[PDB]
Amino acid sequence: DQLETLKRIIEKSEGISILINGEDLSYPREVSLELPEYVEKFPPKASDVLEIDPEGENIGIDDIRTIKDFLNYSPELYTRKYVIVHDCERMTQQAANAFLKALEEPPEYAVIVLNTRRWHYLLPTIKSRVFRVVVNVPKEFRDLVKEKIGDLWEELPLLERDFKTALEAYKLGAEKLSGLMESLKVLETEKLLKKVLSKGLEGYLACRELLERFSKVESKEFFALFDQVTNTITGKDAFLLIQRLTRIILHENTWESVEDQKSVSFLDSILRVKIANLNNKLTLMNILAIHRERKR
Ligand code: NA
Repeated sequence: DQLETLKRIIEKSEGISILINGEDLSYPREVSLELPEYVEKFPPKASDVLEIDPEGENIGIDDIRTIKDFLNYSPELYTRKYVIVHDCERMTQQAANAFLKALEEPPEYAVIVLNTRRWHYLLPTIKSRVFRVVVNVPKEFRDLVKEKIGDLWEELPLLERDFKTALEAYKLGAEKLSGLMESLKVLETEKLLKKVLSKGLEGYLACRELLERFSKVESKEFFALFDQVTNTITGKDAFLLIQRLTRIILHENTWESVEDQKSVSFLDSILRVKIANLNNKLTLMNILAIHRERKR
């Protein structure tokens, strides 16, 4: 339904800039990625679709130059050439400025697919030149995954807000999902730490498993586990683990008490702190202790 509406808009366009907008963590990105093949009914060769998604928190003017060079040539197999820019609010002022001509008047054969979850974060100059499209993960999809994985859906709260991870769970099915959870349960701590920073499902399950170890390790051995984790995961990796664990601790616990309100306020605050202003080990210790004691 969504993809079909876009397809029609695209087929009667002589160049178009679209912004796929949604509250889900990955649905805007996945809709963007599947769009070209949905319109063309053929899979994408690299000469016909370009994906822009830098590893950091900024999309610079250099990324915009890349896009502009790519758009100057015709597609090989496809009718149209596609550019996908994930989480486009990351564009710098120079990047946005440099992208106005191509965005307002893209080549007749071009489709620029930007995506974000924050429409108002974009400069009015981007908003003025892009056809906005709000996307929502349909109810039927949730009912479809719940029915495939059963009780595991309520046991994994992230799935309701991360479409792609919910889709990986749906592809594995009940037995393999339960089997993956058990494989991580028996895995050695050194090996488990190599997965806590992975993308998607396996990273989420590894994070859940590491938290459970901090929650259940015998009192005498808690700091031994903590030292082993903090000696392996440091700097930016530690900041990333803090962020991920804070999200899991927040979303996978209930907070009714007055004492809980102090803990929630602390957990909520961590999410908004920049890497330069946080003590990693002290923060990790506190979130894990919060979680461990909440579970007790
Ligand atoms: Na999709």
